[PDB]
Formats: sequence, C-alpha cells, structure tokens
Amino acid sequence: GVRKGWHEHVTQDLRSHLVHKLVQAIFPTPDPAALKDRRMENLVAYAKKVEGDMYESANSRDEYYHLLAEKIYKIQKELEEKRRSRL
Amino acid sequence: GSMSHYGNQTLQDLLTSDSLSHSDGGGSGGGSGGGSLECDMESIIRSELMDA
Repeated sequence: GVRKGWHEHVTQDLRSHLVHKLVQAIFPTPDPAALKDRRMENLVAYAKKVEGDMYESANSRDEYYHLLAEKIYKIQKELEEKRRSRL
Repeated sequence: GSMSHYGNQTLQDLLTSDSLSHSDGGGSGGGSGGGSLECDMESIIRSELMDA
C-alpha cells in the first residue's frame, strides 16, 4: 500500500537476499542446503512477511534495509548467547 | 521470567525456531532475481546486515 516510488530502487534480488539472511538468523541453519529445503518455504515465508512489514514501514529501501538489519543483527547475537549460556 | 514479557520475543521465537531444525516444513524453497544493492554491498552487508 501507499505510493512509494522507491520501489524502483529496490529489487526482488535485494529484498529476497535480505530475507535469505533473515532465515539464517531466525533459523540457525546446520547447513546452507537447508536454505533450499522444504523447511525453507516456511522459514522464508516468515522472512518475506517480516521484510514486507519493514519494507512498508520504511520510506526508502536504504531505511528498510537498515532497520531490518538491526533486527536481524540483535537476533543473531540473541541466538548465539541463548544457545551458548544465558539461562 | 516470562515467555511473553515484551522484548523477550527474541529469545522465545528464536528458541522455537532453533528447535524448528527438527521439523518438516512444506515442499517449496525460494527464489530470487534482480540486482541493485547486494552486488557491491559485500563488506557493508556482511557487517551491517550481519553474516556472522
């Protein structure tokens, strides 16, 4: 929704690329081939929906990509320490 | 201290998705195509988007 002409400055590859990393972050993948698996449609389904939220939340791809990168970043360190030892 | 709490979604959801390794899924995978920022974003994307 909303007319946001910056959509011409962002491609499917860019968005799907970020979304792919989202999966890497939401799903600590045991192998890169799990990223092209049937479980992947689910993982990427989340990633697409989340990226879509921030895509629409932002007023530039630069912005959407920045703020989304911040969320993924905190998630990755969250997962690492939660797995390592925090509780 | 609470599974909800707010802000604790990170821990919960990521733990749930951690255990999602032993889960099935659907049937499809993914797709891409294009090229604008990723192309020479290499070092920046690694650092800021976080490819650990």
